[PDB]
Order: sequence, then structure tokens, then C-alpha cells
Amino acid sequence: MGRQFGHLTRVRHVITYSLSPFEQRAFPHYFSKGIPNVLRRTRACILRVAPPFVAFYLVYTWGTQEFEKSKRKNPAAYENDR
Amino acid sequence: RIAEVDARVVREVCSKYFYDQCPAVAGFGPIEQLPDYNRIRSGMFWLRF
Repeated sequence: MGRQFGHLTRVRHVITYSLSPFEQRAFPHYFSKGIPNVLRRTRACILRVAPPFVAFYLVYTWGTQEFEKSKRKNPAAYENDR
Repeated sequence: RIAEVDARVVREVCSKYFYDQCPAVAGFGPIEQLPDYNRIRSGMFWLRF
């Protein structure tokens, strides 16, 4: 579509190395460094992700609590008596 | 030794070193178009199935 490898950009003085997929393990150090990585990733975002959704649960735990209280009858039987 | 080579030998010998073997690729210059290694590796065999 008028754009393909060959004219994308001008790259100079960059050397890359790579291995054959058959000469390297597909799952290298999965839990050795992947698990410590996810802890690093989660911390970097838990201060921007959790607080917005923590508030929603607070709305949930209060909006639903008040709704049942409305359906619950209140002791307003005075002024009629026997 | 040359007179003992035929089509069957060439087909067998080539398929032992070339077919479905991981190649080593070296590039230099404007090699943006140079296909990815998986594209290069998958070119060692035909019929893809």
C-alpha cells in the first residue's frame, strides 16, 4: 500500500544480533525473572490504576447499602397509637 | 569421484546440508528489505504443511 521495507527510514551504524529459534529455549528463565518483572510492572501502575477502581467499590458498598435501608421500613408509627 | 555423482546423489547430499537447516546470515549496507530470520528460516522447506 505504497509503504514497505526499503524506504521506511534511514538507519545508520546499528548492528543487530539474533539467534535461530531452534538454538534457544522458548521459555528461558520464566519464573526466575518473569515473576520479579511482573511485580515491578504492577508497582509502576498500581498507583494510577487501583485508586480509581477502589473508589468504585466504595460507591458499590455504600450505594447498595443505602438502597436496602430505603426498602427497610422505619419506626414512624407514632401519632396514631391505639 | 566426479564421474560417480548423479542426480540422486545431488538430491540426497543437498537435502542433508541445505534442507531444513538453520542458516547463518550476514548483512551490510541498506539491509532494511532483508527478510526476517523466521522468513529466512522458513524458506528452507517447501509446501509449508
